[PDB]
Amino acid sequence: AKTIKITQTRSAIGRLPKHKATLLGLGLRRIGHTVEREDTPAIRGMINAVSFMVKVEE
Amino acid sequence: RNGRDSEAKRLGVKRFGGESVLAGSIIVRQRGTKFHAGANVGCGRDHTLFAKADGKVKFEVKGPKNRKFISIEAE
Amino acid sequence: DKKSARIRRATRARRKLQELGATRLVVHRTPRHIYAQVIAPNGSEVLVAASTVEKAIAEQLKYTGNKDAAAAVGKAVAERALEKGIKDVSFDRSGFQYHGRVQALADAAREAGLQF
Amino acid sequence: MLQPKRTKFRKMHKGRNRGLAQGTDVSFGSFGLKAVGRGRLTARQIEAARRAMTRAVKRQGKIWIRVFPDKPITEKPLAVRMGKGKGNVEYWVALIQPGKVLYEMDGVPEELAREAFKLAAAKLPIKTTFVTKTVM
Amino acid sequence: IVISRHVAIPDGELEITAIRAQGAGGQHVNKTSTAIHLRFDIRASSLPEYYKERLLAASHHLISSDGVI
Amino acid sequence: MFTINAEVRKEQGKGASRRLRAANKFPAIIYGGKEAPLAIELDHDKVMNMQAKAEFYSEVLTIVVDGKEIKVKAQDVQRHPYKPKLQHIDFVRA
RNA sequence: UGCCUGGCGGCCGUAGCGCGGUGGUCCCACCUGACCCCAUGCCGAACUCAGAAGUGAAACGCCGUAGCGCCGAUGGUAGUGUGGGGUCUCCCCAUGCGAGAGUAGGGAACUGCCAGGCAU
RNA sequence: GCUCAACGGAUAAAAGGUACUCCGGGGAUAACAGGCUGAUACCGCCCAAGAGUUCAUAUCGACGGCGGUGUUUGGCACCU
RNA sequence: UCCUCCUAAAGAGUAACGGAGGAGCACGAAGGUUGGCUAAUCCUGGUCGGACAUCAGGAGGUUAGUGCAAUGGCAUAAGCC
RNA sequence: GGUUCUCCCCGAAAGCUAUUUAGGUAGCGCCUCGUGAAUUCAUCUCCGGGGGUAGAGCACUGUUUCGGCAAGGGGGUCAUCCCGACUUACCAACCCGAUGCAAACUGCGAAUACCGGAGAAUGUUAUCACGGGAGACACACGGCGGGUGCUAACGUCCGUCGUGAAGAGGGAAACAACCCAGACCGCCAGCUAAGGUCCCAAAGUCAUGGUUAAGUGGGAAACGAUGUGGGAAGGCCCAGAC
Ligand SMILES: [Mg+2]
Ligand SMILES: [Mg+2]
Ligand SMILES: [Mg+2]
Ligand SMILES: [Mg+2]
Ligand SMILES: [Mg+2]
Ligand SMILES: [Mg+2]
Ligand SMILES: [Mg+2]
Ligand SMILES: [Mg+2]
Ligand SMILES: [Mg+2]
Ligand SMILES: [Mg+2]
Ligand SMILES: [Mg+2]
Ligand SMILES: [Mg+2]
Ligand SMILES: [Mg+2]
Ligand SMILES: [Mg+2]
Ligand SMILES: [Mg+2]
Ligand SMILES: [Mg+2]
Ligand SMILES: [Mg+2]
Ligand SMILES: [Mg+2]
Ligand SMILES: [Mg+2]
Ligand SMILES: [Mg+2]
Ligand SMILES: [Mg+2]
Ligand SMILES: [Mg+2]
Ligand SMILES: [Mg+2]
Ligand SMILES: [Mg+2]
Ligand SMILES: [Mg+2]
Ligand SMILES: [Mg+2]
Ligand SMILES: [Mg+2]
Ligand SMILES: [Mg+2]
Ligand SMILES: [Mg+2]
Ligand SMILES: [Mg+2]
Ligand SMILES: [Mg+2]
Ligand SMILES: [Mg+2]
Ligand SMILES: [Mg+2]
Ligand SMILES: [Mg+2]
Ligand SMILES: [Mg+2]
Ligand code: NA
Repeated sequence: AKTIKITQTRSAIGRLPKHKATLLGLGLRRIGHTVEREDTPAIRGMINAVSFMVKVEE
Repeated sequence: RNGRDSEAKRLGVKRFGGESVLAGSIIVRQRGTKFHAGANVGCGRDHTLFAKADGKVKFEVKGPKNRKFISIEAE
Repeated sequence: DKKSARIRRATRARRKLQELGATRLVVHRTPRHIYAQVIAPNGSEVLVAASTVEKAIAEQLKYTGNKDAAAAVGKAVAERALEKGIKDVSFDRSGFQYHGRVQALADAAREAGLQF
Repeated sequence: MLQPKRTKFRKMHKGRNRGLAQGTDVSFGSFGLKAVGRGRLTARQIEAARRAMTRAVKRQGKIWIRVFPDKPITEKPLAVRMGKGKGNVEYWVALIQPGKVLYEMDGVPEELAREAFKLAAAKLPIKTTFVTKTVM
Repeated sequence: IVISRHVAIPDGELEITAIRAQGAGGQHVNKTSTAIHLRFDIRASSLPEYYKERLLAASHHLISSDGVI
Repeated sequence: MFTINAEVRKEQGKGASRRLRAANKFPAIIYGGKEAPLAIELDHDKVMNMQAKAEFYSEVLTIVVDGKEIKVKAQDVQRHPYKPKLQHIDFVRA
């Protein structure tokens, strides 16, 4: 229902393949890229998986 | 002296719990009966546990010796 | 001892029957009063149990604990099973060697309808 | 020279020395010499420390060595190429984690205790201290 | 390092240098110092008498005329 | 009778307890009986002085929490491996 | 409906072992006898048969008993995934998971079906 | 019917020398030298048993420990 | 060349001129099946007979065995008849 | 060894197995092109899974310390003859208690990873099958788990990730592999990352508290010392201490 806005703040270069796939599963492409996603527990876990390179404004 | 070995056998649990199978599809390869032959599961001379009915695998700790059994529930 | 020895003699065939999933007929001989039962594959409830300890079979026999009383018990469980629709069973020695009273019971029940 | 009388295998892996220690509280004697550092104690080191300790006091007192080497360390002979198999057992060491009480002692006043334990710790490659036996 | 069950050498009285060998060997024996040249003073070593004395009262090609081996 | 002030451990776990022990306190647990055991944070220097006496464990203690006073006996103590420090103490109620 | 007992189980030690006590109407057990059905690598010990004269002594069931066994918190510790940092063959920090041992304690099993005896 | 065991077996059937040597390559790989390392080598320091007529530390230092240098022989094979 | 363990990081796999062993078979019964059975050790006795045979009881509870290495199994025994 | 005009798109491997094979090659793994097809695939959450690693532990296999103990043993009290009492001044199995250790120990046991199922979001189908074309099988450093080595190496050999290879730009003076970061092209436009803000040299002689006397900063150990800052307690002491 309620959506949430997520941006990328670090490079996905030296990152593990899990984190590459996680950023893809968020839809982020660039640093500073921002997307808007349904605020589901799956998404919140997908965020706290890469909580080091993503900034959230719920 | 040293230096020898033997090609690995690829033992193990090929099908885990909650895992649909076909009939005869092998579940566990092993040396001993570490995992015991439950219902709808055979035990080849290799002590290889295989399916006897298209179902879903299940691991249990049946018995007074707590030895692990492997049933297959035709679910 | 005696009891657990016979019980471990039985465990093999008992578990093999529990594997095959057959409605198994069980026999518990005893120096007096041979008993019999018929238990479903799940093994937590019986369907027929006609043993000398029932006063219906008590008087009608000389001594509970001979092959003749055993034959009467076999016929009794057979009749009650064919009443309960159970055509065939699988015999369980229950550790008792299929020789004397148990064989008498088994031959009796066999000739009395049960296809074991 | 401490040594495993009839061990099972002659050579064993190098392994690591991570973690803290278990022989941590003074168990037998009135006081002891805990290890603050981390490393190995060759049998020669344990022997020299025990001698420097049992001589500082006279035959008075009693000493417990709460360490035993039980790890064969191998070295290749001098001037050899690499490979051709593992080396040859040359000494035995006990891996010491911070907290392992190396030597316990009883029967002497704490003066002699501290003095002997300092004379001993001078012969060890690993930081040590002085601990008292505690209760509850 | 040791001679008898009693007398031994503490290596603090025995200096060794690595010099070049002789004879054949190629471009190795040229550079590489692979021969050992051992010197050992007796008059001023921790050896007993009847060892210092017995050496200095001998004529062996290893013993230099100055009591050094 | 050693009186020991205290405070309820706001958040508990390894990380919080390490922050605690870095803040010159340390955790302890009051259990024994039927009430829920009390998770306690409590100052380190005071208590490390107190435990130095051979009576600290033989006698009873008065833990103070929200005005409440608990008579306890120190059942078990987790000491630091090599430092003269305490990591944890099992205060058994009564 | 209550108790006792037997068979078959579920469950696999919070269920086992021990110590003390108790049980013989039914049951069970020990028991009697054995030319025989059958039986011993010798033995009617066991297995088997024909019976109950006698005893619960052993055995087994039941009751109590913590002396072990066993179960076992809560915290703390250990370890660790991911990010960061150090004083880097070892760690620390932010976070997520989080034991093991030990401690408090729990603990003298629970249970379905059928059958029998007793009370009813 | 094969220790085709060099065991996916090149033939049924095959050992050496070359400093008289030759060709194609390689610093993929040795000898010298440089390199990284510092076991070894050398040098210094800590402890102090003892020796030093008594007195450990004028001088020496056991059993042990901590380093430095990059003189040796090594290790690796990074340059040629 | 093949087998067993470890290295090997709790799926599989995984290298070293790494760490420890083995095989190139045996068996027509050492296989099938039915019935039956249950070890090592120690203690106490007991002809030689002893520390240690065989006999009995007990404790023990599989610490035995598994035709041959190691691992994994193995009391319904895969162990013994 | 050399292999010659241009642009656009994707873009690896230095691995497994076998090889008189090791610097070659072949299948496969990895790339590409074409077709076909399914939530086919990945990530997150939940659910079902088996382990025996880290850790731990010592019932097992060993190993180790201390103590209690004691069958036995061996001396005398012995001739106190069939038989046993004491002691051993001593020697100690087994067992018990307390302490550690293990790659080839496990009555315990994670995190992760992996397998399977479902659930939405997102991803240019990210997937699998076949067909055309290959290249490649000399890998390196760094992190993490290790063997080996000397808990040596820009050493070596494995597992896994990243990077270089095949990736330029900024930082670390200079410095393939480290940190930040993925260059389509142009701009005398802006915000930031690592890293920095006195001068070389863009940006703070910035603000508040502190510390350091060493140019520590801007190399290093055991160890040694009234160096100095702090914290917590103590000992003695105006029954006037040091
Ligand atoms: Mg943490
Ligand atoms: Mg009676
Ligand atoms: Mg009898
Ligand atoms: Mg009785
Ligand atoms: Mg636990
Ligand atoms: Mg009912
Ligand atoms: Mg071959
Ligand atoms: Mg060939
Ligand atoms: Mg000539
Ligand atoms: Mg040439
Ligand atoms: Mg060239
Ligand atoms: Mg060279
Ligand atoms: Mg080179
Ligand atoms: Mg190389
Ligand atoms: Mg050069
Ligand atoms: Mg594995
Ligand atoms: Mg794995
Ligand atoms: Mg066989
Ligand atoms: Mg059988
Ligand atoms: Mg067989
Ligand atoms: Mg690989
Ligand atoms: Mg471990
Ligand atoms: Mg190749
Ligand atoms: Mg290669
Ligand atoms: Mg490494
Ligand atoms: Mg290239
Ligand atoms: Mg770059
Ligand atoms: Mg650059
Ligand atoms: Mg640059
Ligand atoms: Mg630099
Ligand atoms: Mg980056
Ligand atoms: Mg651009
Ligand atoms: Mg700006
Ligand atoms: Mg400027
Ligand atoms: Mg400086
Ligand atoms: Na204590």
